[PDB]
Amino acid sequence: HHSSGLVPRGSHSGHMTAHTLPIPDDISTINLTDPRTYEVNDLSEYWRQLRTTRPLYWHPPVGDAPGFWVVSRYADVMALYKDNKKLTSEKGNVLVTLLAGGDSAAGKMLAVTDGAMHRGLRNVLLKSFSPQALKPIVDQIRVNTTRLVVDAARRGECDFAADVAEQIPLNTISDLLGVPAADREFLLKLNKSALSSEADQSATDAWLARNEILLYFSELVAERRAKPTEDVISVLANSMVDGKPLTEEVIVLNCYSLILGGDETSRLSMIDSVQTFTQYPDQWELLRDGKVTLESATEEVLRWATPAMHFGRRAVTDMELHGQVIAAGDVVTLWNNSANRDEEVFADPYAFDLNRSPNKHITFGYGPHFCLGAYLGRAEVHALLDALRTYTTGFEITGEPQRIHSNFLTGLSRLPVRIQPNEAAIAAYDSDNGVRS
Ligand code: HEM
Repeated sequence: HHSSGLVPRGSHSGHMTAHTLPIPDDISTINLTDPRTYEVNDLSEYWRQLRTTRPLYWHPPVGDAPGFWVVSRYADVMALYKDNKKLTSEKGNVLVTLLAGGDSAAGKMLAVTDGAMHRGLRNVLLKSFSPQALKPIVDQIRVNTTRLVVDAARRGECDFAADVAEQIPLNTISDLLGVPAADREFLLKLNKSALSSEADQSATDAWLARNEILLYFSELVAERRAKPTEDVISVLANSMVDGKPLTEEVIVLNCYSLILGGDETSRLSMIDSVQTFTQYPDQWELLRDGKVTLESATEEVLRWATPAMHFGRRAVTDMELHGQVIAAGDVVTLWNNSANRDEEVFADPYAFDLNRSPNKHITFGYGPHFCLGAYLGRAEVHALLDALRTYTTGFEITGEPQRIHSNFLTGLSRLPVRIQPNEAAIAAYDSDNGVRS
């Protein structure tokens, strides 16, 4: 097929804002560094061509940027994530930094640090991220998510992104950091301008906002040194690693990295689930009516959404893969989106199947840098699915969804929907007789 429908033909809604996308088959015509590529193409045939004929692919130089390896198979993606000896994240872990020749947070922030410092940081954070420790946070995810979904169902017409998804990950992360309730709005506005969101003034506002967030975290550090708590900021502030306390910069940058890593990806996954349910209403029905577990459904939403399309590395030494040499210094990119559609691992990979088993998707990565927040990411999706299945009977697209613009992340920033409330469920929620969520 030359083209594909953006909106599946079986969709229950969204048909009035459907558009077709080309399905490119000529590898040479695709520039992976261009964010527009991901919005103007259905890359399904492209990734299949790479997996089957060029599993290690040298993407050419674009502009002043170097070429880079593209790794498309699940087995190879998994194998390369595992190796932080011959590969490093210390020159950046995504295209923008990799192609720039580095990341100024290298050696300090988890995602761009390897060796003893990386293990030391992960080690200091282990207790904080245990399911036992995260129980109060998970409890509050349920309460918060239920409240948002109920309120949205009550109103009918909303933007699922702004009215539900936006208002969950930063609260989760704020709980985790120990950010006071009073500062969460304050923090929310900074985070929004710190990511893009466009021009000169937008780029200027982004770096200013990031700088203000680090300053604020620096203030909380100073408080937690004077008066320790059990939150992540305190843990980082009061820890030592290999005989030394962490520098102010290291603590603040890793606090921030929880927002960087957890906020947008969690939102994108949740937003994706709603669009996907309108596209595959049979799957929605299975979820709503209790015919698949939340656990199984959560994993398939994660595999389907794969919001972080790629992560990358740089070769420390020469390595061989597929009868080819990756040279010391070469950029290497690992495509999770392709891995999560690899038919060699996932039967019928373009089938959205809530009861999919097995489902060892690679949405959270693998190896030493495996997503620090994976348990929380899953809990947010799990809580959303539970809220949707309990308090709504269904929902429809009521306007055109808007894509984010990235060569790294993929998904929606806006999703206009009308939600059909489960009236009986909401009545019991509202009832004055002692049961909420
Ligand atoms: C569905 C949502 C999420 C997705 C798709 C996602 C994806 C990923 C992936 C693929 C990695 C590995 C990066 C690499 O190898 O370079 C990663 C790392 C990381 N994630 Fe997530 N993540 C999610 C949620 C979260 C949340 C909620 C948090 C915060 C609590 C978080 C914090 C981090 C941190 C700090 C790292 C770096 C860990 C390290 O380098 O050792 N993530 N994430």
